[PDB]
Amino acid sequence: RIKITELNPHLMCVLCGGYFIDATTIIECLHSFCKTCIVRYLETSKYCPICDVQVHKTRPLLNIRSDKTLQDIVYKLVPGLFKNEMKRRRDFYAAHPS
Amino acid sequence: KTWELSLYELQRTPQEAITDGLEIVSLHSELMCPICLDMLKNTMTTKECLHRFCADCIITALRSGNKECPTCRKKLVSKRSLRPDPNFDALISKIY
Ligand SMILES: [Zn+2]
Ligand SMILES: [Zn+2]
Ligand SMILES: [Zn+2]
Ligand SMILES: [Zn+2]
Repeated sequence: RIKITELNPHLMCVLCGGYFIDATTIIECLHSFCKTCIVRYLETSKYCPICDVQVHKTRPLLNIRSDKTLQDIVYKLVPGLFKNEMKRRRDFYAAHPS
Repeated sequence: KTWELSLYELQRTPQEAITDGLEIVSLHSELMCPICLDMLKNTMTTKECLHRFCADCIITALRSGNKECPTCRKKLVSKRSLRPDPNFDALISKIY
């Protein structure tokens, strides 16, 4: 037994202020973000949003990795989060067919 | 990857925090070192593959002359292929 508010700092993306969705980690410093957050951010910076360390000399996307273990932890610990995110995706696609 | 965002991804919005006192009560295949099959201590993380190991365990594997990642067998040149993961340790401190 643990208070979720005690865990939140370790499960949350600073770029959106919410839980990690598709957690993605900068290999140089190991700070983690949602995939969409960090990809968009690195369009206009090559430095980590948190610690300012250079992600890559020129092509910062080379130096990020999907962090499956971290995301797995997130979805296992945060009640409702995975179901919620899965539903948002279905709802999106039902209103936006291909 | 190319890191291309899907139509859903391009418009997704945050998953907001749970800020009530909701307590939490399975995490073995995530907080466990695959070498000693014990819980991670002083987590070290491979840069290329993001595989986590106890500092002492991975340093030991590398020192034996096996320069492969124990989890995925990717080449590891040295301990400079590894970063400390204090933020993983911190999570483990609170949960256990
Ligand atoms: Zn985010
Ligand atoms: Zn950083
Ligand atoms: Zn170990
Ligand atoms: Zn590996």
